[PDB]
Amino acid sequence: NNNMSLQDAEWYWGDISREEVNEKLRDTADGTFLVRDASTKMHGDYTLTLRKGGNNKLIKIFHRDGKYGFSDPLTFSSVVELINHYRNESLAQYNPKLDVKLLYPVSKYQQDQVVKEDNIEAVGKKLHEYNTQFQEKSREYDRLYEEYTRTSQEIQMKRTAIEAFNETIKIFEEQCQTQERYSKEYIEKFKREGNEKEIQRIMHNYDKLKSRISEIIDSRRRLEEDLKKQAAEYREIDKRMNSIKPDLIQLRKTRDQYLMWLTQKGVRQKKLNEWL
Amino acid sequence: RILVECLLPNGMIVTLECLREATLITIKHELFKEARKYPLHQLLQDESSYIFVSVTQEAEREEFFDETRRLCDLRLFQPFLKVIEPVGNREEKILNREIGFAIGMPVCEFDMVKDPEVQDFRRNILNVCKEAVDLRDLNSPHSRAMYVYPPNVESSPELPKHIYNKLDKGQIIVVIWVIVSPNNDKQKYTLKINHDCVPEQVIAEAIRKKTQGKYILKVCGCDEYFLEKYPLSQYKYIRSCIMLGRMPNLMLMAKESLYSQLPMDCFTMPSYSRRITSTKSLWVINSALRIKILCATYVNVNIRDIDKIYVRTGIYHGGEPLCDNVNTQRVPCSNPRWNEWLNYDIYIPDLPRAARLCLSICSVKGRKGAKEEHCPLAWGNINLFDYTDTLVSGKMALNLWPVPHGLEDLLNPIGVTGSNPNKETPCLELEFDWFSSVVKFPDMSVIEEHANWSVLRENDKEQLKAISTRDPLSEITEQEKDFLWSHRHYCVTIPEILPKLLLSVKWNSRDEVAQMYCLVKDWPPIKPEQAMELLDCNYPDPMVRGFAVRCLEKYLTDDKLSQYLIQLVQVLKYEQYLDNLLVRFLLKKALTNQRIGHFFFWHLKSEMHNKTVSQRFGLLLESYCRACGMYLKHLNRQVEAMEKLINLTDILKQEKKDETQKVQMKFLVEQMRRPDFMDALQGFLSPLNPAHQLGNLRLEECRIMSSAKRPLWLNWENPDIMSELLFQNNEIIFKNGDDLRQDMLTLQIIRIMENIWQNQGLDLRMLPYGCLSIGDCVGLIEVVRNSHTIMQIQCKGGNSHTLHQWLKDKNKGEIYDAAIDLFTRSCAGYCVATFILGIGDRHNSNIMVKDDGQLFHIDFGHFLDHKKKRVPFVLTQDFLIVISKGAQECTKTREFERFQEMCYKAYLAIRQHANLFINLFSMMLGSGMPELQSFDDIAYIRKTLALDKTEQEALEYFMKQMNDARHGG
Ligand SMILES: Cc1cc([C@@H](C)Nc2ccc(Cl)nc2C(=O)O)c2nc(N3Cc4ccncc4C3)n(C)c(=O)c2c1
Repeated sequence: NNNMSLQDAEWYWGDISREEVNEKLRDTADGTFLVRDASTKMHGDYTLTLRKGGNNKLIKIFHRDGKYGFSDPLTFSSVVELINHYRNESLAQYNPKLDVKLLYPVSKYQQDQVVKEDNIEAVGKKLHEYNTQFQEKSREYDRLYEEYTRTSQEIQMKRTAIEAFNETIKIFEEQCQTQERYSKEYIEKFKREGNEKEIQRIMHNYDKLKSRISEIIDSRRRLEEDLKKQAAEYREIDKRMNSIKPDLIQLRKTRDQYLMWLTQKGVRQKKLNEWL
Repeated sequence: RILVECLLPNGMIVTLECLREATLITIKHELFKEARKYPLHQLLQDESSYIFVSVTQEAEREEFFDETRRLCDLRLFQPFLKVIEPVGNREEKILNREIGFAIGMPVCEFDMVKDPEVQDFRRNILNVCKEAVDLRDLNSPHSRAMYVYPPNVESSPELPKHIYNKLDKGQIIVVIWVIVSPNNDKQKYTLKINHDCVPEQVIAEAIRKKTQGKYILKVCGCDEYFLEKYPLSQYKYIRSCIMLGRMPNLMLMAKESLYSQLPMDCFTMPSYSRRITSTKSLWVINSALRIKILCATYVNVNIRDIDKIYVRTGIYHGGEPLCDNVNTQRVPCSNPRWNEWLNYDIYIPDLPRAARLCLSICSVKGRKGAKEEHCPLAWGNINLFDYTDTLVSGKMALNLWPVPHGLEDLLNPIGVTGSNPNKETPCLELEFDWFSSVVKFPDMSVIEEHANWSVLRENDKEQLKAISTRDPLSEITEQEKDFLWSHRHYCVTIPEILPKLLLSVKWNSRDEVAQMYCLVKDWPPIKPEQAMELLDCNYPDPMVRGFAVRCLEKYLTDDKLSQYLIQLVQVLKYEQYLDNLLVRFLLKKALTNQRIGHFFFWHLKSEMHNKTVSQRFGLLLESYCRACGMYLKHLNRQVEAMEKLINLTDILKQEKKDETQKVQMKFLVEQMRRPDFMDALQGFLSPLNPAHQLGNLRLEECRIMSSAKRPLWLNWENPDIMSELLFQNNEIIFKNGDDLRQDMLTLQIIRIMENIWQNQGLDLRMLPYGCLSIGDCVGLIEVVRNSHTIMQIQCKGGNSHTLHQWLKDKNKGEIYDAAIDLFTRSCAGYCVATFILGIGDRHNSNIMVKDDGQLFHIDFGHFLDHKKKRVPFVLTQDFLIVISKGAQECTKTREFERFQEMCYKAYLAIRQHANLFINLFSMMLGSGMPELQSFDDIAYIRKTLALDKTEQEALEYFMKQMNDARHGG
């Protein structure tokens, strides 16, 4: 009675693509498996897909003259028997380097039931609820990703300008230290003998330097305050994108599971592109 | 027209005023007269022995040794100057400012990097640069002309016999011009010659008819030359006048006039060239691998939306895990500290030479039932060995990268390695176990000892042949990996099976990797089309990648290297260390051939806005631009002209965004009339084809288009003295706002398809026009002369018979039949090509048709089905009326049955070359294009080419998809 039909097994999936099985074994415990039809689309081939060691192993099931199995001594009556022989004995009996059992079958009726109410009057409305809420999120997500890269490029322009002030201020201050020690103890004091040279030539010059030196330090400080404010709004736009991104994987999964259990299976309906 | 503060060398300040077009000599001369009206002006000296120094907009303290620059070319930060005395090498400070202008960043920023891998690269790459300058300088001045004007030939001297039949008895007729009189006496000389004679035998007859060589042959209108000995019909010029019915026009110059326009150039070593115990083997450790996660500096998560966070790690060998991944414990979002040793099921001596650690910070929301919802926040990758073969020890800090848009996996094993150079980002602290010594990876004499330690006819040679000829993305089961690995000594008989035998190795086992190394060391070389597969992200091992680079350097010609230069620049992002054999090969080629060097430059330059690759690519641009010779002045003029157009079109996008075509089109003629805009944008080489030299702009014809992003139609004169034979106007679209990387790849594939069809015996004529990407969503498009969209022809001609009546109106009588067979052999190419690539939304705004009947498609955009991740063809009844010569029963004529035989033959010949097209897409996965992100996105090509079916079940799949796109709308 454990040898039921292969078409009613929970771990058998028919013809699904290789890239659609990679979305079902992604980050699962070593021992998860399912069976599907071989990629050639000749019937009676039945590739097994096993999760082991972080990878997805891919094992072929051969079909000599009404027998099944892995190697050339085919000694099983059917696929459902072969799968059950290894849900209790490890696969090391086939390949010693493949020491694992078939533990956690990826069932078809565990997650397909995630959708409910197989009416067509119901799921059409539940598809309309999700297709509106889903694409309203993407209009709120990809807007933030637009404001995010623009705020990133304006942070980087400001930080380069701050380095331009730091190099500019660094040459004035070295220019006032040569004004005095290079010139204002050995030419000013030496020839101070009742001159009109002091108050205009040296003093009036050096006092318009310091007026110019500090005017540079007041534009640096005004820019440094708009960078602190600009780097704070850049972390608030990165918090909001981290709380919208999780909500928007859940909607796509709860929304796509409707399109492939009522509108394509319960009824062959060309209204799905008309529902939406 | 600006006040400039000047800091004299005696502590005195001045306010000088100058006009903005003044050189430095002018302002400097004017400064030491205005300075004698100031107190201590007797300390100063003569104007010479002094120079200026200032700050630039890139935050650079810049010394202006080049006194002829002017006040507006300087890009100052603030308007001030300062006088000092000149300390430094003068000829060397001038070259650093030219190099820093070409690549877009100061060269001084490279000196301030402390990574010793970066400083080893800079002085060790100067060894390649010196061996090439000695090579393009060996036999002069001939070898110096071959560098600047290299032969544009075909790979193969044999003509396809369907091309040979267009030449009567293997004869060609050529017109050899000669300018004789001082007042431009243009004489012509029409000859008839065998298609395989060399240009010294063509000249030999043009002299007898006019009654070492002293002459060269040039292509009239575009300064291409025939300098090296080849059969005449192998140059792409003569080869393309045989298969278009046109006449070749060649002009007979003299060697002394070409050798004298070659400015001499010399390479001198830079400043940084002169500048600058107990070890345990990897295979003596005895312990598992373990890593400690200390803490994260900060993460931007809300407290009321996310419950916990944790760190997810894994060990990887190029995309595949070497063991199962390991999490940390879940902590609250406000206290990210773990202080935790993680244990891996990998044993230390079993780590391969290209292992990496891949980690992300992830959050758990859950909160609803049991199916937890996991989402990555930031990712980062680390090499476990460094570039000197040393296992990493001790504490480490790592700034992480933002998740790519459109990704939801938890790790990112395909991203780049290293820290985010931005430092106000999430920083994670690590700790690597210390084994009381420096641990090195073994050397290949120790590895060959181990192979010879852990170490007959058969009839299943037919299973090895079937596996050998299979797709590079075809499934491989566990039984075939066991079969491949056990017959590994007979696989050297099928040398093209090496890509499949490498995916059967266990890389987390050092016994098997040691046997693989000894087996690659004796492997027979393979075709360069098959060795390019070994250079994508599935083959990280450095012994495998050097085998691949050695097959290119023996069997790849300059013709095919130009064909494949886009893909060879994307696989540089996959190499794990800066200094490697692929980068030495590509740099050697670009310094011996300027046609290759031109496009090598622009492909790296357009990706400098990308922070994951900018330092890698910047160091390599610095090295090319330092040894490219006198060609750096031409490149500098193309960068100035492109930056003028980017600044101009930015004004039209955010200041005139709402105005009308009258007020905008007058602003444009204002801006372009200015005499500085008029010197940047006039007299430079075209980036789309550096043989086409642009001349005087034609302002009356330049216009603002009405397309999506409002590009620029621009128009130049061809300044050649025999321009009238070739074209006379270079018309180019400048577009700013569209990504042009999907179009470069589409237009490159079509040029490969056409070459497969030409070599089969078909003549389906494609039109792969020029397209180049110059920066972040900015590019250039070649314009085709004498062409109209289908939509113009339908409006000007006003119905379904409009196109056929237009096409008879243009050519009458004897040439109505050639216009119908060229529309038909063109429509069959773009019908097959657009189906295989998944290109949709074809309408009469993006299909164009010439006067002679030829047809082509433009403005592709999205190539694979990127939207859905039917809309029957609406022009079907319009092209049927053309194909059947305007008959009444279109879909039943003998002419429509020949349309179908050509599509079937063209579909089945591309399906025989499916591996070439799978690899060219595989090499682009890290490029960054949104359509092409995973190996799941390349699966579209395996469906349209019906690779899992047979050859008769595939053709019925093509006929069944074409019939569904029949009359439709
Ligand atoms: C005169 C004519 C006919 C057809 C199709 C409807 N008819 C056939 C074509 C070949 C063969 Cl051998 N037989 C048939 C048949 O109907 O018997 C065309 N089809 C396209 N397509 C079709 C398609 C499908 C999927 N993605 C992109 C695309 C672009 N173009 C761009 C065409 O110019 C075109 C032109």
